[PDB]
Amino acid sequence: GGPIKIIDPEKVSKEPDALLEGFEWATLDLTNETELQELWDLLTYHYVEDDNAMFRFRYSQSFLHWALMSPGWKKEWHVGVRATKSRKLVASICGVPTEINVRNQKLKVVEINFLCIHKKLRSKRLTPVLIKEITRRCYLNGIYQAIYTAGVVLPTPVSSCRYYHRPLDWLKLYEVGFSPLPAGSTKARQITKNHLPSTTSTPGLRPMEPKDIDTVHDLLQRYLSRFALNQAFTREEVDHWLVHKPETVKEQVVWAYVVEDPETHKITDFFSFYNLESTVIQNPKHDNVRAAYLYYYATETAFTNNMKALKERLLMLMNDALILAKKAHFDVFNALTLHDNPLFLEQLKFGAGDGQLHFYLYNYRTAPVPGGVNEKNLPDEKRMGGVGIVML
Ligand SMILES: CCCCCCCCCCCCCC(=O)SCCNC(=O)CCNC(=O)[C@H](O)C(C)(C)COP(=O)(O)OP(=O)(O)OC[C@H]1O[C@@H](n2cnc3c(N)ncnc32)[C@H](O)[C@@H]1OP(=O)(O)O
Ligand SMILES: Cc1ccc(COc2c(Cl)cc(-c3ccnc(N4CCNCC4)c3)cc2Cl)c(C)n1
Repeated sequence: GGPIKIIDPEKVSKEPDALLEGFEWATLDLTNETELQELWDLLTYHYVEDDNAMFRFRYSQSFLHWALMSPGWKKEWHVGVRATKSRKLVASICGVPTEINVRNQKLKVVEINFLCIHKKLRSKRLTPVLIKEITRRCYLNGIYQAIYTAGVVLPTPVSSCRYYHRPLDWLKLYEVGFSPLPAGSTKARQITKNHLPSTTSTPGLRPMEPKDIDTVHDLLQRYLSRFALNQAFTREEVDHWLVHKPETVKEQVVWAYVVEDPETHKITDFFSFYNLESTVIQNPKHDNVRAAYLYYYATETAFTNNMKALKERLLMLMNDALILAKKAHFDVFNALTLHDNPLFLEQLKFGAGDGQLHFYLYNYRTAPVPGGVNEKNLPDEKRMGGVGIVML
C-alpha cells in the first residue's frame, strides 16, 4: 500500500470555500469553557442516534476535553460553523493528530471525529463542505492522510467490526428498551444470567499509576504490532489516553488497570475502558445509560502464540474488567470485534449488537484488513490480527 496522491504544498488554498448564506467558519478554542460548552450543546442534541431514535451519544465535556486536546493537538483542527446573526454553533468537524502503522508502514495522520450538523441544517450538502475544509486545514499543517470511523458505508472501508454489549445492570437496560426479556424468561432469570462476582481474580491487578507508563508503553506497542492496522503510541499518548488525572479532571473518563506480577513485580498485563453515556431520548424511568467501552489492553501471554493460553488469560482479565466496570456503576460494557476480542466476547456473555463500525483511510491505499468477524458477521478467531486501533 501507499498514498494515493501527493499534495502540492504550493497549491493549498489559504482561504476557505464559501458557506450557505447566513453561516460562517469559526475555529473553536476548546480551552475556553464557554466554547467547549457550545460544542457539547450541539453534540448533546444533534449527534449520533440509533436507528429507532431511542438513544443519542452523550459525550461529556470532560470527555471532549480529553478526546480533542490530546498530544500534538491544534485548535485549527477544531472546526465550527456559526450562524452569522445569532452566533450559534450549528456544525462541527474535529481532528487530532496521531501516528498509525498500516502493514508496518508508519504514517502521520489526523483522526477525524465529531462531524455534526444541527438537525435543522441537514440534507443541505454541508457535509462535503465541512470535510473539504478540515482537509484544507490539515494540508496546510503538512498532514495528508486521515483515519476515521463511521456507522455508514462509504467508499472503500478498510475494515468493519461488529458491536457487542455486556449487560452490567440488566434491569436498567430492560427498562430503557435496550435489552429484551426473552419470552419464556423472567427478570430474575436475566439478572442471574448476567450476575458477576463481587471480587476480581487476576493476581496483582491494580489501578494503573503514572509510574507504570514506560512499561505499559512497551507492552502495548509490542501487543499492537500483532495487528495490520494499529495506533503507534508515543509515551505522551500513553500518559494522556490511559492515565486518569484526578487533580485536574473532575469527571473521570478513562479507567486503566495493570497486572503487577506477584513474583517479579513486572507489569504483565493491562486493560482500560472509557465512560461514554447515552441520552435515553424518551423514557419516564431513566434519561441516560452509563456505558463503559473496552479500550486498549495487552498481555505477555500473547507472545507465546498459544491461542488457548491467550484465550484463557483474556477470559480472566476481561471478566475482571466487567467486575470493575460494575463497581464503578456502569450499566453496560461495550466492545467491538477488533483486537483479540473474538476470543472472549461470547463466552463472557456479551450480546451481539445491531451496530457495525466501519474503518476508513483517506489518501492511503492498503488491502482490506480482517475485522474479527466472518461472512455471517459473527466473531471468528481466524479473522483477527487486523484492527488494532480503537477510535472514540
Ligand atoms: C488529510 C486530512 C483529511 C481529513 C478528512 C478525511 C475525511 C473525513 C470524513 C468524515 C469522517 C466523519 C467521522 C464521524 O464523525 S462519524 C459521525 C458522524 N456524525 C453523526 O452521525 C451525527 C448525526 N448526524 C449528522 O450530524 C449528519 O447526518 C451528518 C453530519 C453525519 C451528515 O449530514 P447530512 O445528513 O445533512 O448530509 P449532507 O446533506 O450534509 O451531506 C451528504 C453527504 O455526506 C455524506 N455523509 C453522511 N454521513 C457521513 C459520515 N458519517 N461521514 C462521512 N460522510 C458522510 C453522505 O454519504 C453524502 O455524500 P455524497 O452523497 O456526496 O457521496
Ligand atoms: C446512541 C446509539 C447509537 C447506535 C446504537 C446501536 O449500535 C451502534 C450503531 Cl448501529 C452505530 C454506532 C455508530 C454509528 C455512527 N457512528 C459511530 N461512531 C462511533 C465512533 N466514532 C465515530 C462515530 C457509531 C454505534 C452503536 Cl453502539 C446504540 C446502541 N446507541
